[PDB]
Amino acid sequence: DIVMTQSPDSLAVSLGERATINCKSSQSVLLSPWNSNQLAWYQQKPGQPPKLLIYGASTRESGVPDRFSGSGSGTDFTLTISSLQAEDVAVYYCQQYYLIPSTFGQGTKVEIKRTVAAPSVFIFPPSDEQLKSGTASVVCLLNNFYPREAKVQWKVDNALQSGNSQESVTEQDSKDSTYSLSSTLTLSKADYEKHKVYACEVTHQGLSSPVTKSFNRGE
Amino acid sequence: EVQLVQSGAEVKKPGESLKISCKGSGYSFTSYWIGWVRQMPGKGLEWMGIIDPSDSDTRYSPSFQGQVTISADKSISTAYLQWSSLKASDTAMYYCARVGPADVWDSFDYWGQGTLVTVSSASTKGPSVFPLAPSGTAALGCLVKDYFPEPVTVSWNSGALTSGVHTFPAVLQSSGLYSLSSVVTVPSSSLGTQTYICNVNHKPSNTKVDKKVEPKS
Repeated sequence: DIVMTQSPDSLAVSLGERATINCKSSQSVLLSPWNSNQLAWYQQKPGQPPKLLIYGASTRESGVPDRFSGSGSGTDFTLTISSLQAEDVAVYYCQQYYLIPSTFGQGTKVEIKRTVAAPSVFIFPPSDEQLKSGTASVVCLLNNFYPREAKVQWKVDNALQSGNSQESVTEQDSKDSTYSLSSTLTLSKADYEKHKVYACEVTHQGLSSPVTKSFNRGE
Repeated sequence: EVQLVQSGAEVKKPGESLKISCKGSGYSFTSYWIGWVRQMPGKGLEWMGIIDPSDSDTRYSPSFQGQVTISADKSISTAYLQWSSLKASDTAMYYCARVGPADVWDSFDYWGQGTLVTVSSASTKGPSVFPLAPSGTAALGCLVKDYFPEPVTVSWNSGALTSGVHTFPAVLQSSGLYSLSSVVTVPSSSLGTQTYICNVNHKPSNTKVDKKVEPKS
């Protein structure tokens, strides 16, 4: 078989600047005597099917803008976007079609680079409405930060909570290119009412030291 | 124009059989190979196999052989992917795609729009909506809890409030039901005078809820 390995996994580039993505194959994908590298690049935007951009390593598909170019040969390939446009934000996949199976690389996410922004942190107790039903969701919001890397630690009366939270992260904001994150700690009503101090501690490169937001139940 | 049209989204239970379809039009269906590609949630593309609709010559990835059947009905220009017994782990987007005309193999030049397959023991259920009450910028929101299947939409103030809104991807809870939050940041000064309502529409269950969110007393 042939294993396709892309690098980096994620790339942040300033709008209007050069973006470069690498793809390596485990064996040569050069088809002789045509001497053509059987290598394609696809672009995939969220919610959309992939779209062919480049085939034969270096041939642009019809309708594809000139800022996209492919290069390389044998086992080392590169996709270049000479000037990154807002519509170029996407995941890019390489694929070999030298033999079957016709394997894909793991994808490279291209994002917009911007200045570091610390998150604004907010904590929300469960509503009395929800508590009536026997469950308590405590929510911690990290708003408008950059870059994506962030850590949330939940503590209930200084006991570290592990395994009883879930989080999700937005895609880069349409207006300001930041991320936001929501984490929910779930407990039974009975357990919620046994404890006083609910705290979310946030670590992010935009912060000099971790920030803690907390509340005291029934205050 | 060349079109690959896939059958609609499927929500199925473990153990059920499923056949999904890919119809090609605007070209000779029997003149090009068709591929199937899996994309698990948040993950990359995986080549599953290809079929020549002219003779049903089928080539599988070793990762998929014995797990799925790829087939074609050339009389109606349609290719198929099928499972005899679904697992929750089959939850993914499935694309069909056309192999281009090159004389050996080729890239995938045209793609279907994808068929989303969700496999779960859960049944259709509308959400409960709870306020995330605001504690010169304030955050507030709505927690949209315990619904199935995806998606749900949230707007604020009937679409009038769009600035500073973040509606997060849902999380799948251990119960098999989804939960999502939607938040907005607003001027702290507006909290006494401005009404904030989140408008929740879970179309699969035909459930609509409008939830006013206010400072707690």
